[PDB]
Amino acid sequence: SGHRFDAQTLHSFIQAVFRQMGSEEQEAKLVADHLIAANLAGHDSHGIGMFPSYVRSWSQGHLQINHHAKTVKEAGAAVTLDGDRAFGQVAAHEAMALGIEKAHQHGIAAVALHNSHHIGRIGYWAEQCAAAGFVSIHFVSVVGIPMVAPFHGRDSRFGTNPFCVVFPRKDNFPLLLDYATSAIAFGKTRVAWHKGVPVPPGCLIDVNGVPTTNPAVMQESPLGSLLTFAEHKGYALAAMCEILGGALSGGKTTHQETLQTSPDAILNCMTTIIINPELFGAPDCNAQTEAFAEWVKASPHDDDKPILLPGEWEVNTRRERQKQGIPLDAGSWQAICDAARQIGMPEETLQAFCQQLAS
Amino acid sequence: GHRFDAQTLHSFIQAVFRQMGSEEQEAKLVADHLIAANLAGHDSHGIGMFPSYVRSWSQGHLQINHHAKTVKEAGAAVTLDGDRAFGQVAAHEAMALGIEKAHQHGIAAVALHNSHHIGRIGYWAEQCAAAGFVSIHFVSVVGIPMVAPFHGRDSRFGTNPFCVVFPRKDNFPLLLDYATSAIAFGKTRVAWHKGVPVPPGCLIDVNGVPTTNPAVMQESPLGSLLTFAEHKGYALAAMCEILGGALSGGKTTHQETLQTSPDAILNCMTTIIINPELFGAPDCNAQTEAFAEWVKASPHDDDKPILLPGEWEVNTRRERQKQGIPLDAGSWQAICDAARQIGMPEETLQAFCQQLAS
Ligand SMILES: NC(=O)c1ccc[n+]([C@@H]2O[C@H](COP(=O)([O-])OP(=O)(O)OC[C@H]3O[C@@H](n4cnc5c(N)ncnc54)[C@H](O)[C@@H]3O)[C@@H](O)[C@H]2O)c1
Ligand SMILES: NC(=O)c1ccc[n+]([C@@H]2O[C@H](COP(=O)([O-])OP(=O)(O)OC[C@H]3O[C@@H](n4cnc5c(N)ncnc54)[C@H](O)[C@@H]3O)[C@@H](O)[C@H]2O)c1
Repeated sequence: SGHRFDAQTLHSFIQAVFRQMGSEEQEAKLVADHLIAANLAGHDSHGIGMFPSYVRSWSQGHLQINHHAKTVKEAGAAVTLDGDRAFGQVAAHEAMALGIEKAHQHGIAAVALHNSHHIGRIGYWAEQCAAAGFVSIHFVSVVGIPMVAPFHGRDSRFGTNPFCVVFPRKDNFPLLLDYATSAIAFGKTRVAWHKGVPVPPGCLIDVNGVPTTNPAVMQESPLGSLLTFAEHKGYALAAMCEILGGALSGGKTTHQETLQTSPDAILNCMTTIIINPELFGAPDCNAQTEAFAEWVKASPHDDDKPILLPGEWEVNTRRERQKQGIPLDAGSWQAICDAARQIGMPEETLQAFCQQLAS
Repeated sequence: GHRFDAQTLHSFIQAVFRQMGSEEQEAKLVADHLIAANLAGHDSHGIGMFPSYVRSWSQGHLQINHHAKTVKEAGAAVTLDGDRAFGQVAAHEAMALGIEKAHQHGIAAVALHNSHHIGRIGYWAEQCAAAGFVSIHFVSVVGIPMVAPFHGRDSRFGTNPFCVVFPRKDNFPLLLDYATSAIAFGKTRVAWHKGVPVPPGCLIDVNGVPTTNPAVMQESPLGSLLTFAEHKGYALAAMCEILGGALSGGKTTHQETLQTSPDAILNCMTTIIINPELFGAPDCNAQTEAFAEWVKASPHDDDKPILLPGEWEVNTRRERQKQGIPLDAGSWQAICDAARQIGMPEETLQAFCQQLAS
């Protein structure tokens, strides 16, 4: 028995909860901006539901509040940053701003960010680049929490290592590819497990390497493992993200020495290439893009399942959720409220927010 | 079938292109790329392309003795028109210009539109990696719809490959190179000739119904390839269409741009080339090697060990350099027929066959 929450009011609440944690004003805003945007886009695993986990990471000495990305190298068209375990919502925002400026100066630039706390929905960083008028390409690794098996392997070796590319369009939503290199997102298994239903086949193996559709293998001991998408194809991409993101950013790849001591210590590396599309000799680019968009959607389909462009799913969800509210399941909401209580938000403050959110 | 010595097969291929009309350097460039594809184990893009190239040329698509022309040069980006040259020529010229530009700028891009078939994409990435660079390639196939969008029931775009490479000092490069379709078009051609099913989740028929019958890609009524991993391969195919086809200054697939022949294989490719040394990553080598060993330690069958991206092609090349390139009899017959079609004298062709047989 879930709820629908007004996005503006819920943002106010999320921001208040990070102030209570100790975040200063700008930090709390940056965190709330990213989390609410993930909820609006339909990517709820990276939304307000991350809050209890973030408190745990911080309490355990991993996530550091009120930190900033530090420049460790700047050379030609590339800047390299140490996220210093800051909120990824802070460090990646700082990284994009520096990278976008570098692309203004050089036409094509790169920003590498290692050792940032969880950077959330990667499409959000791409949207910043696209709003400034650039193409961007992002290789992301998750440092030292193995949860995905290599093709041919029977246990976890690397993170869900997302890949993201964006193409900006004048007066339209950007074409946005953004996804994990695993066969299914980790959060999907968490949802399926709570609901008592299986996941699709070809996504999971159990502790012994045997294919399974039971999501309990990702949520209870003995832990199994996620598979990569499309066998060797998702695996090749996950490995390229590990190396271009993890190693090439100046960060850590996953191996014995680098494993996290907690499942809440979620650290990302990201290498981003930012490209001014106007440098190319493509006078007909807009018309060719639009002609293809129209042609691809004319493919025969069920009425309830029209063809989408990359990034259109998020745009449509956002529109629905601005109008109807953000849905939160009752268990996640309880966990959120309980976590807010435990960091010292007074009961009366939480009551007043709940009354505002009931409207 | 047969097993052919790579070096002899190279001489043959080169001579066949001279006979077609290619000048020496073009014939060499075409032979280099085709034999490398066979050595790497990607036979669809190897010597077996020759009959299709002859058909394409005869129909006025592929042009012999053409070159990529620089149509724009702005900052770190160069844009080329391939002029329907052999892709083995146009893309070679594109990589050379792009690598030069990346020497100059640290990070550069080269866009190539309107090139004839550029073959195995990893080959261009290997040139970038050999010069010390990371490269990323978005490729579209112009106006040959073969693959359905996720939720669609017919073909709307090409097999649109994606490629990324990371160079390693004194080692093979980490090389991702694949089509965005669920299965290679070539594999369906093979499974048809051999009369076997393809795996499930790869094909739909003319009415959009799932099938394992490769007949649907080979006879009428034509069905369609699916993308890999549903929306995932579909989103990547669409980004390749746009970043490759549209942004390179080329054409995307839609009604007005459909080819009139299945052999009119024209590629657009947008390549970003990145000097990895610009990043502040003093432990990059060690972190890369540590990951490589760690990922291989995952429990596995002895006969199916874990590979790095690119390792498969490296191993195949070693095996085929030693054992020879295998060619199926039907393909070899098509190659010999195409050689006669472009006027190679019977005695020249026979001389080559005898040298290849021994
Ligand atoms: N920060 C991290 O370490 C981390 C790790 C893994 C995943 N993530 C994030 O989790 C989120 C979800 O990941 P996922 O792998 O579950 O993604 P997903 O399976 O939901 O894929 C979403 C992508 O596919 C597109 N898409 C959806 N439906 C489509 C359709 N019918 N046609 C064409 N395209 C369609 C979307 O527009 C988007 O590009 C992403 O935002 C990702 O960045 C973050
Ligand atoms: N228009 C075009 O020019 C065009 C179109 C489509 C495909 N192609 C080419 O066709 C070729 C084949 O495409 P495909 O989709 O069938 O490729 P594929 O399925 O053979 O995948 C090849 C990729 O996966 C990697 N790989 C293979 N086994 C692996 C393993 N066990 N672990 C990790 N990685 C592994 C390879 O090293 C390579 O990067 C490619 O070279 C592609 O460039 C060209």
